[PDB]
Amino acid sequence: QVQLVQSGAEVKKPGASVKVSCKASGYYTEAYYIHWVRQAPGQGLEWMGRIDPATGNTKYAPRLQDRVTMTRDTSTSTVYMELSSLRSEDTAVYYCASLYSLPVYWGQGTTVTVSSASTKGPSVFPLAPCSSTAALGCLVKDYFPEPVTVSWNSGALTSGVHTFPAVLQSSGLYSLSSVVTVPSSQTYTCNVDHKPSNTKVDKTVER
Amino acid sequence: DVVMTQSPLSLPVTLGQPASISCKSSQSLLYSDAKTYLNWFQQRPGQSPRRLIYQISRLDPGVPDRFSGSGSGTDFTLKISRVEAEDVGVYYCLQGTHYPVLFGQGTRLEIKRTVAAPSVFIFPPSDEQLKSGTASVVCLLNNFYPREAKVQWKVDNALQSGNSQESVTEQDSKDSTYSLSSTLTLSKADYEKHKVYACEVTHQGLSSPVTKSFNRGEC
Amino acid sequence: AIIGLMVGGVV
Repeated sequence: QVQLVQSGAEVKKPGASVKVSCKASGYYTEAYYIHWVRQAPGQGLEWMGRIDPATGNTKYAPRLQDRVTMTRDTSTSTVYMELSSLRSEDTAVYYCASLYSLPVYWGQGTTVTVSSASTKGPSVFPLAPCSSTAALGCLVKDYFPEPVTVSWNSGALTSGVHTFPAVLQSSGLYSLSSVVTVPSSQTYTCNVDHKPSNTKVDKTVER
Repeated sequence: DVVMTQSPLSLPVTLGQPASISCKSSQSLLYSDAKTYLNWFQQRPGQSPRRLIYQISRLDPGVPDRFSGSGSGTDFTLKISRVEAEDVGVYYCLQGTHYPVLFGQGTRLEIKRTVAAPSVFIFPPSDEQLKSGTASVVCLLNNFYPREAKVQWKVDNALQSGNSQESVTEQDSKDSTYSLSSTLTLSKADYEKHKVYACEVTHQGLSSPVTKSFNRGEC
Repeated sequence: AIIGLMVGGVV
């Protein structure tokens, strides 16, 4: 039985390089080929290549061969994957996995964001109608990087809540909205947390 | 290169019905043993991918009996005998016989319900946002099915393009609906030059476009 | 040693 542990979230600039690690542990870590797979936003799963930790021998997806390297460190049973010449379509979740074994052992995923933006906590604005079933909400604007987590009334309000996926603006900053459906039939506060900038906002919205 | 063709790309299934997904390779995946390395993977929303099946028909551990696999050589099928809401997601074949290893393009599986027209809501910009140079105006399309919808932004009857962006939820497990959010971004100076802001919504469940608006200044 | 080490592929 094997367990794979990957390196954390990375933010890199276009043209640069990123190196993600995968620490293996268990009995005979050298007998499992480690693969890398990625999932870009919306996109399908793409296989990037494998490394044999025994010998260090590698095979790459041909679309990426020129740009990616896979390396090993036998003393530390770690494997590494380096993706060079980053463009924005490389922003994605990257997994290492022993795809050939029963069962497959997965890393937990590492998120890579390709962007020139610097870290910025969000501004939160109210979404209220101008004047049976009403709707109100929060606009969580201009933050970077992902993720932001949103809740209402410290978690006590969950019914009729929709928190949307973030969109990436022309500015390189993300934005999302969270809405709730209430009856006209008191008080609603959206709680927004953005750990990369250690920002927390509690916004009360009226009507 | 060996080429994997998964079919169909999108698979809406009535709750409780069976479903099948087809994978075809350009060549056989039989290797020099009597073994055929065709695998089937699933990824549900917000989760890591998992393997469902290895060697055509063999279930991984943790996989319920509802999933079964079949085929040989170049032609493969993944069957789900009875679809539940926990089966919503994307399903991929993976060929492990010939360099390079290769995932199919994925089949998105969703639950099918009767057509439900969105409820539309429009939100002017907050006076707080306005105090800072930008105006974001937001349109909400709530609790609708199927997923396709079209939002058209108008400002004093000029159709807007290139200045909005939108986003859609994952399917709700309860009612099997989607919601959508669209934001129109203007500069404050532009926002302040115009009176009527509208979003016009088109959907399968609406006889006619539904339009919500507000007048800046009466707000 | 390891059972079912290569059931998902050979490449």
